[PDB]
Amino acid sequence: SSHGCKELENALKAASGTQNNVLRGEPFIRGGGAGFISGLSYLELDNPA
Amino acid sequence: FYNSTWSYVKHTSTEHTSSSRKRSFRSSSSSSRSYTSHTNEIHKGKSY
Amino acid sequence: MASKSGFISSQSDRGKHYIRRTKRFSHTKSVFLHAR
Amino acid sequence: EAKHCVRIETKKRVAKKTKVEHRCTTNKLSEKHEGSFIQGAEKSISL
Amino acid sequence: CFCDHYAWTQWTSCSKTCNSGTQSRHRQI
Repeated sequence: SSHGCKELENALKAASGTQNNVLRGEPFIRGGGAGFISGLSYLELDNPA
Repeated sequence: FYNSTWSYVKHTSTEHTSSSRKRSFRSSSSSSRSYTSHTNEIHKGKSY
Repeated sequence: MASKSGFISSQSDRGKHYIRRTKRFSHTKSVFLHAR
Repeated sequence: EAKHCVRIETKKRVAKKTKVEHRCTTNKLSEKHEGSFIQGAEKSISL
Repeated sequence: CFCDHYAWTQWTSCSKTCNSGTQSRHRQI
């Protein structure tokens, strides 16, 4: 009797991820009291209006 | 605004089996193969 | 790999195992915020 | 699912010789195509 | 269908400078 095995495994798990997140905005105001100008022109991201 | 979303799976499994025996003497050979190719893809694009 | 012979009597065996493993991971994050 | 599985056997005698073989090749595949696309707009104008 | 997979061509140049031209685009089917 005689016997012989050859056995092989090869595995490749590549992966990747990316994310680009960009936000911009520019309130602009003319007229009105400078305190109300600054208080409104500051961009509230939850209410850009 | 718009919210594009994409979710793609490709799964492939391929199997090979070959058992043979010859006698007169005795001889035998067994071969087995399992292959898998997998891709998972998710893509999203949200614009406002 | 494995191999055998068997037959007075005689027995012979050879074995070999090999493993190689590589894990490489990189992560990069960048933030730029400017307000004026 | 796709399968091709076959078993052959043979004996011949004159002395004797025999052969027997089994093969079974198989594939399985799955794809899932999930997707969504929502869109919208609002005008408002006031005077 | 996720029709974004067959992305849009860019808008054809405006058909006329004034008085309402139209611009149009096919998908990359």
